[PDB]
Amino acid sequence: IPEKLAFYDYIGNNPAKGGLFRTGPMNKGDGIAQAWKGHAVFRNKEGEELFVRRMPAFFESFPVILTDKNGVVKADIPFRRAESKYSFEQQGVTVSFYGGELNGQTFTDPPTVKSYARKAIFGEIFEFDTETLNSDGIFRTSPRGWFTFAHAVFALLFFFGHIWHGARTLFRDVFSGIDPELSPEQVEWGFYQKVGDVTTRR
Amino acid sequence: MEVNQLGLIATALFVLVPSVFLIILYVQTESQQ
Amino acid sequence: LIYPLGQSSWFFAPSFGVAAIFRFLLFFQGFHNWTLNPFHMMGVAGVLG
Amino acid sequence: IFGIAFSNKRWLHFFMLFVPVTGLWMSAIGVVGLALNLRSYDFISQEIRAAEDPEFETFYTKNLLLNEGIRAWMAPQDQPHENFVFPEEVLPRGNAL
Amino acid sequence: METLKITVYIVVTFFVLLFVFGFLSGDPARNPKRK
Amino acid sequence: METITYVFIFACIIALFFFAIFFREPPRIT
Amino acid sequence: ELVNVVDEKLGTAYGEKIDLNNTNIAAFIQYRGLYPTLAKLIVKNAPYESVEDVLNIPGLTERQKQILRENLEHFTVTEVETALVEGGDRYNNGLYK
Amino acid sequence: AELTPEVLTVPLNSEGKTITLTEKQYLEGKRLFQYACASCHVGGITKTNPSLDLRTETLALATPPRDNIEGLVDYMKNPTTYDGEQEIAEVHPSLRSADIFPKMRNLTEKDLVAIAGHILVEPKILGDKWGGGKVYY
Amino acid sequence: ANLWERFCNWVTSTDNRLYVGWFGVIMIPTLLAATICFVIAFIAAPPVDIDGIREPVSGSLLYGNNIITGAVVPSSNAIGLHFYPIWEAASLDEWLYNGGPYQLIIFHFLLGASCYMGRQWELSYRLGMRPWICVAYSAPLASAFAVFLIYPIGQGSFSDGMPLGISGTFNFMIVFQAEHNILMHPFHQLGVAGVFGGALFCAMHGSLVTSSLIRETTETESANYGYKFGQEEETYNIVAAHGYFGRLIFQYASFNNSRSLHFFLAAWPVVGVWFTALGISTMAFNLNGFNFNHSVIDAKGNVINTWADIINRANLGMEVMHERNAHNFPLDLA
Amino acid sequence: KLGANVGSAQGPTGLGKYLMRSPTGEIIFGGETMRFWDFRGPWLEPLRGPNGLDLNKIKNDIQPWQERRAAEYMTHAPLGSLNSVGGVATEINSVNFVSPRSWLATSHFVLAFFFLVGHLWHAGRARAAAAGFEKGIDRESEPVLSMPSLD
Amino acid sequence: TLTYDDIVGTGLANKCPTLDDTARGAYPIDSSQTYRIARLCLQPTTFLVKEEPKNKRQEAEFVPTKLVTRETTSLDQIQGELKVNSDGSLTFVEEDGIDFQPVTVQMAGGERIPLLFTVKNLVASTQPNVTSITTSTDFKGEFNVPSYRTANFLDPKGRGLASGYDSAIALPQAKEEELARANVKRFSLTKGQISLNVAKVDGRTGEIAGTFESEQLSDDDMGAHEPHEVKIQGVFYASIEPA
Ligand code: CLA
Ligand code: CLA
Ligand code: CLA
Ligand code: CLA
Ligand SMILES: CC(C)=CCC/C(C)=C/CC/C(C)=C/CC/C(C)=C/CC/C(C)=C/CC/C(C)=C/CC/C(C)=C/CC/C(C)=C/CC/C(C)=C/CC1=CC(=O)C(C)=C(C)C1=O
Ligand SMILES: CC(C)=CCC/C(C)=C/CC/C(C)=C/CC/C(C)=C/CC/C(C)=C/CC/C(C)=C/CC/C(C)=C/CC/C(C)=C/CC/C(C)=C/CC1=CC(=O)C(C)=C(C)C1=O
Ligand SMILES: CCCCCCCCCCCCCCCC(=O)OC[C@H](COP(=O)(O)OC[C@@H](O)CO)OC(=O)CCCCCCCCCCCCCCC
Ligand SMILES: CCCCCCCCCCCCO[C@@H]1O[C@H](CO)[C@@H](O[C@H]2O[C@H](CO)[C@@H](O)[C@H](O)[C@H]2O)[C@H](O)[C@H]1O
Ligand SMILES: CCCCCCCS[C@@H]1O[C@H](CO)[C@@H](O)[C@H](O)[C@H]1O
Ligand code: OEX
Ligand SMILES: [Ca+2]
Ligand SMILES: [Ca+2]
Ligand SMILES: [Cl-]
Ligand SMILES: [Cl-]
Repeated sequence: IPEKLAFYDYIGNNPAKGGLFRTGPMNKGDGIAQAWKGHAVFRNKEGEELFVRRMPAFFESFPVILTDKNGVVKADIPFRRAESKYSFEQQGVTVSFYGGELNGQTFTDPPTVKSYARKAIFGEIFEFDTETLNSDGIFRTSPRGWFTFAHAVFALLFFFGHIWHGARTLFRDVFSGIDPELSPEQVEWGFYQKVGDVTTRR
Repeated sequence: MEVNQLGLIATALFVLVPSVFLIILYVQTESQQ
Repeated sequence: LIYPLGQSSWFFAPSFGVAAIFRFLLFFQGFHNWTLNPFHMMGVAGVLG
Repeated sequence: IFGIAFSNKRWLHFFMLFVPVTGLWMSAIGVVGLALNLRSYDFISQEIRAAEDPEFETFYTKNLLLNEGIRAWMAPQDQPHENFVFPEEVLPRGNAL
Repeated sequence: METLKITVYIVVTFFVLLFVFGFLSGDPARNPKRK
Repeated sequence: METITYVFIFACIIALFFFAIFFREPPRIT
Repeated sequence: ELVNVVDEKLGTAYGEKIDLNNTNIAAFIQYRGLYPTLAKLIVKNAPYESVEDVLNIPGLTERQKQILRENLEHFTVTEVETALVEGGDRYNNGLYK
Repeated sequence: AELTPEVLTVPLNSEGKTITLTEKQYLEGKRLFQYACASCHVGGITKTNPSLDLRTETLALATPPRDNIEGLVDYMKNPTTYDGEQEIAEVHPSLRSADIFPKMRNLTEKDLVAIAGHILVEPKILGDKWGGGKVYY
Repeated sequence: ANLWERFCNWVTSTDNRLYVGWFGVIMIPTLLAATICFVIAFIAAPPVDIDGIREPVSGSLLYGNNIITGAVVPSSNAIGLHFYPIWEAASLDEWLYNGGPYQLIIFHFLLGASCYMGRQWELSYRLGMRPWICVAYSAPLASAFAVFLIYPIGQGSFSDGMPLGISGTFNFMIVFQAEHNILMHPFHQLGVAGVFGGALFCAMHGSLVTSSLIRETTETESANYGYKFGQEEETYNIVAAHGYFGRLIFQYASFNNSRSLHFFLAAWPVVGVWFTALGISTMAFNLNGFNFNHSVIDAKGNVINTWADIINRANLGMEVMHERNAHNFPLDLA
Repeated sequence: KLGANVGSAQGPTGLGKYLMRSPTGEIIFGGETMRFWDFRGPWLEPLRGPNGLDLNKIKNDIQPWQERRAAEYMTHAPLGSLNSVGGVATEINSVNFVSPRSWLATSHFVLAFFFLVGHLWHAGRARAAAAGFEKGIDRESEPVLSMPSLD
Repeated sequence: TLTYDDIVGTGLANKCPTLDDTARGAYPIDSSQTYRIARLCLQPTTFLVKEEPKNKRQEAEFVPTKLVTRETTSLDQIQGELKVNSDGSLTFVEEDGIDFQPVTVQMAGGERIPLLFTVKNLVASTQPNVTSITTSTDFKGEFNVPSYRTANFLDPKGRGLASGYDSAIALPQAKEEELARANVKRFSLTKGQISLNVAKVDGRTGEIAGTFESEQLSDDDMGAHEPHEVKIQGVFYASIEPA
């Protein structure tokens, strides 16, 4: 799989993950991408393949839930522990990597497997340089998102401009006020048959 | 607090540029005959 | 119009109803933290003002 | 009473147009941003401190805990096309409740 | 603290007495028309 | 820096209140 | 490294059975005849070196002893974890429905 | 979907015999459950003791078994702890403690059966929601 | 004259740049104190144990807040409704820990704002005006009483008063929705009709009067120079305005009487806001918004959700997360 | 009853889960109800001694009637909806209850408030009418026109 | 005698009982009888905290602190077995009571020091050969100091031990290593030490009173930072009975 194709399958490049005051390049958030870690396959003790539920764009944070190929829940990272049934420790969850830097490696230490599962909600997993830019870890939008924002806002504001100047054009004669001796008959009811036409007087 | 380093200059210009614009216009209105 | 056009679908537009609109408010708090937004804050000042 | 007052009736009535019209227009600009999820969701400095310092709490960090509750508890029924199943054990909850 | 308390009790009493005596001092008469 | 900035803006607003009240353009009936 | 001791416990038999040394008392409701009378006695007389030691609690009726015998296969013992037994947490661990 | 005779067929006793309740019985059971029980058992939970619910499977593991009409009716006359070891009429409403739980004073035998039947039928309608608490609202 | 008489004439003088008055003698010191304490607290107060669980919340700028996150934090739940002046504390340090500034601020503010309202009656009497501007002000005032005093009384604690800050206000709002379903309460709904409608009629009136200004100025001057303070003649043509709006809708939907119009402009927001104040002051005693949770049921008895059920799910998320270390028992009864 | 030592049970915050001290030392119930420690009622007073709730009495002397009363009152707390659905706002339909205390408190706050408004309306009106300007300002004797300018 | 309504709000509920200056007696111990402390009460009058200097040059000293959590500091209604050992010393083994209080005190300059002021699981013993308890009897022993917060407690970002998130969810792609101490919550359990010096005995009633000093660690915030060493001084009261 080309690294470029895998990189598109990562939520940190989704333009709907940003913030209005999270300024700068996307590299300032998750870091400067260095390499694909490879494709993570999760398995329980029985060896069944498990799939991390991916984060939809709407969610700033998202829990870690692993299902089998038919969508049945098989493992998760619990919040309350006392009645946990699906923890990675109870289900003996492991992760093996295929392709990329971690190709051919398998991890069984539960904190490590959990860390990789937390990245898997974002899609394919990458290694990033977070030091060069002092990246903060928080997602930013791309030029697609910024362009789109500025153009939609400006278009809406130019609607007001259209209305304002159209109005000024068509009502130029009353720009400083209405006729001081405007006929009460023109604005009262009953007098003209057609509104604003003195030749239609009763 | 690890605030953004441009926050100070941004806030300062945001206040000063339009404020000075208004002050310029006000003073030259008072100095008219 | 614009809001749902930016999102996945019309589904996430406001539905035309009293309770439905309340739901739209509470979604905006939970997902967008919309109370924190200074463009909303200026709206509140213009309406209460 | 208040220290200032209107003295010009034309200014008064213009201001009455200006205030609520301008406010609604500002709110529309924010929702154009939200179309794109371009939110004022966070204060980064707050997050850095709170992450490193588990005794640092503000009303901002409190409200985020509420938002996290709203998303987890509402999403399965509010977004039925997502087929979310959130086992009881993953739901965010404080003590007792 | 005991001194702060006494000081504030005296301050408050003073302004309250101004309010009460002030309003007893011919208040209906302090208007621009009928008195 | 941030605290000084927020306090400075506030202080300017309080000063503006004082001038807008006591150094207003007097309303003139004539 | 730093380790979450509750999570680690979930990878022992504490994650598979009622651990007579740690598990909160409400877990005894899973099997017939254990709650509240025996559960109270079990938690009160813990810790146990082995599961069979539960049969040495004084004053038990014959029927009580047999109910315990019938349920030994659902019990386990692990080392006492301070985080699970402080705060009266074995009697009320802050979880309701 | 419908509230059919099958939905309304529940166990009468521990020996496997069933009873098919009428629709009038179902409605009476809901009404009477509201009257006398819902203040603590709304939705199949127990507000004053959340560890014990009214799920059918919980009831089956009670002593004596409470997953049948006879077990429930007996519970309403002479309530016990979950292990059967202690009689709790003094702090749980029953016919035996109708002097101190006055809402129980005009409950007839027929009323008990109706309430028992509500308890057994409701989970067949609502599933996990019955006894689930707020998570399933 | 004698000193008392002179003082009284000065207190009540119609010629002071700002009116003092007898309401003013209480208003001035109480608002100054609330203001000064508020400013200092907002800048420099240390963290406050609002929920009484030894988990102090930082409100002030110097302790890591900005303008949007900052607040003066309500007094400790351990205090409840107990009066906690400075002289009840063993030291200023304790007083700060337990949220003493909140109580000093809100009590002096409600007293001072109440006198502000009286001072409005008072000056109107001295100027020979009609007396009811103070009645319009009773609407926002009532609202302030509701969130700073009546809600605490009902719930048994000043820790449930609205915080004196931007993000604290949002926190109060979200918890209130969780606990009361305020959005489904008709008095809050009256409030929204009051403020949305006040805004609407504000823009409508501004626009109609502005539409009909009498031409008195050239194209190179603001039309506002066409009105001179104190002129006797009206500056717009109300008959032209009514001619316009009556055609926009229909004739009898428009006002041609300025007195009737202006009374309506007063009444509509004041009344709606009186209702919303009363929403908060009655939810204070836990009479809450409508609950249609599981109201719609199918032929078998399956629950058919409505948009009310989806609100419920959101409310649940707020409920289970709020004050996450403060509840030990399963119901939040206050 | 399950075996807890309620005196020594530390809750999550470090304060006692069941029992704690008021700010003046008295023994009181814990959790959010710390705010309500001034409460006094006949089902509870037998447990109270000169230092507040008495742990010996709690451990040995709680009668079934006190358990019953407490369970009754816990389950009829004065919370409910305007359509009379008892309980917290997230409660499901089932229990038709709003406390008489809520109906009586709310109604009377509403009435007291509007009566304050009526007091201001009529007091302001009475003052103006006694002085002769309740129907408006006399155009030819407008008092403000005889006052000096403020500035 | 005083009722609840005489005491309520005065401060006296946080004070241990005292004995008169005439209480200089001797309470006999019969080595064949079994005994208990029916009530032990501990009222702190001073909290001191050991300064942590930058250089180990000097011995760090214990400095005064200001109490900010009000009159909520006393331990009371504590009880347990008072054993007579073969050598005639007594050993108190604490079973139950109001045997902890969270307390926060403030150093000069404002740093807040929360601590779980406690005698949990106290095992304390006198000198040998205590044929009578008198004004020369002393107890010395050790006790357990569990974590100030218990395992459910959630930090302001929602992270905890037995509940809560296990990462810094606001920084979704930050490196986790640097945040490991704040993210991975730990439950402290350490030992404290106490001495009880009897100053007063009523031989007739079995009541004793005196002064105490204890030493223990403060809150470590579930492992996020190093605790401070605290010294508590106060008065005590105990009621001894046959049992
Ligand atoms: C349509 C115009 C537009 C767009 C889409 C972009 C897009 C981008 N620029 Mg360019 N840029 C622009 C114009 C634009 N730029 C202009 C005009 C300049 C000269 C100032 C620049 C100079 C510039 C620099 C120097 C940099 C960028 C960078 C970027 C990137 C990050 C943007 C960011 O963080 O925004 C943040 C956006 C906001 C914080 C929102 C601002 C909203 C304002 C404050 C609202 C004010 C409201 C007002 C006061 C209210 C009035 C109310 C009244 C009526 C009542 C992104 C690809 C950065 C980089 O990545 O480059 C490699 C970078 O370093 N840009
Ligand atoms: C609220 C919207 C609105 C309003 C009130 C105005 C008002 C005005 N327009 Mg603008 N205008 C608008 C929107 C609006 N316009 C839009 C969206 C455009 C397209 C870019 C324009 C383009 C425009 C131009 C180019 C001009 C005006 C001018 C004017 C002025 C004279 C009236 C006129 O020409 O009406 C125009 C009529 C309409 C806006 C009504 C269009 C109704 C359409 C045809 C219905 C079509 C149905 C559709 C096919 C159904 C399918 C939907 C699909 C999704 C399935 C007046 C100031 C003139 C000018 O100012 O004069 C000095 C002028 O030259 N208008
Ligand atoms: C003090 C509290 C307060 C106040 C004053 C406001 C005020 C506002 N809010 Mg905010 N809000 C709040 C709190 C508040 N909000 C909180 C705590 C939240 C949770 C996050 C929200 C969540 C929220 C959302 C999610 C939205 C708002 C929006 C708004 C704006 C609505 C403008 C309007 O009138 O739309 C009303 C609608 C219109 C004006 C459209 C035109 C309507 C036509 C003219 C109607 C014609 C009707 C016709 C005649 C038929 C009638 C038939 C009849 C039978 C019904 C306004 C600035 C909205 C916004 O920002 O918009 C850009 C918005 O989407 N708010
Ligand atoms: C202090 C007055 C008061 C109080 C506390 C109660 C309390 C109660 N009533 Mg009684 N009742 C009253 C007066 C009161 N009522 C009056 C005046 C009548 C004659 C109409 C009744 C007739 C009555 C009947 C026939 C029944 C009750 C029932 C009940 C119970 C349920 C109420 C309910 O569901 O309300 C629902 C809530 C409403 C209908 C909304 C009321 C909102 C109003 C309109 C707000 C008004 C605001 C303000 C005054 C307007 C000013 C405008 C401003 C511009 C100045 C409850 C215990 C029921 C029951 O349980 O009896 C045993 C029952 O069946 N009541
Ligand atoms: C220590 C520190 C730092 C403390 C600070 C802490 C803190 C939390 C500070 C708050 C920060 C703050 C202010 C935030 C608000 C920010 C915010 C959202 C701003 C909105 C900005 C904005 C551009 C919004 C767009 C919408 C808009 C234009 C709103 C304007 C609202 C507005 C000003 C309305 C008018 C309000 C008002 C009081 C008017 C009085 C008019 C008046 C004198 C009437 C009297 C009158 C009536 C008559 O009829 C007649 C005839 C006469 C003659 C007459 O006189
Ligand atoms: C293709 C085909 C078929 C084409 C055919 C088209 C055709 C020719 C049709 C003809 C047939 C026909 C008409 C069919 C009708 C179909 C139909 C019923 C459409 C309905 C649309 C509809 C229901 C719209 C909504 C109704 C609506 C606008 C309601 C408004 C109600 C409302 C609240 C009005 C406000 C009234 C009010 C109290 C106002 C006071 C507040 C205010 C304005 C204050 C300010 C103010 C007021 C003044 O008053 C003046 C003076 C001044 C100074 C001033 O400040
Ligand atoms: C008891 C004493 C109480 C005193 C309290 C202090 C009052 C402060 C009043 C505002 C003074 C500043 C006004 C400057 C502006 C000023 O000088 O205006 C004076 C101006 C006078 O109007 P005229 O009709 O005389 O103007 C003629 C026009 O034709 C000029 O073109 O008044 C208005 O426009 C009223 C509408 C704006 C009212 C704005 C109110 C703002 C409230 C404050 C909001 C911000 C708070 C921030 C908190 C941090
Ligand atoms: C007219 C009124 C104007 C008021 C101006 C007041 C300034 C003069 C007094 C300075 C006092 C502030 O002193 C304050 O003390 C504590 C130490 O316990 C510090 O400790 C604090 O550090 C950080 C700073 O971001 C906070 O986020 C945090 O909640 C807190 O622990 C503060 O950072 C320090 O600034
Ligand atoms: C003009 C009002 C002065 C405001 C006084 C601020 C509090 S006094 C302040 O308190 C801090 C925390 O204890 C100390 O760190 C600091 O040394 C001290 O200067
Ligand atoms: O404090 Mn503030 O919020 Ca009124 O409920 Mn209960 O308390 Mn707490 O929880 Mn929910
Ligand atoms: Ca870094
Ligand atoms: Ca001695
Ligand atoms: Cl909260
Ligand atoms: Cl609680």
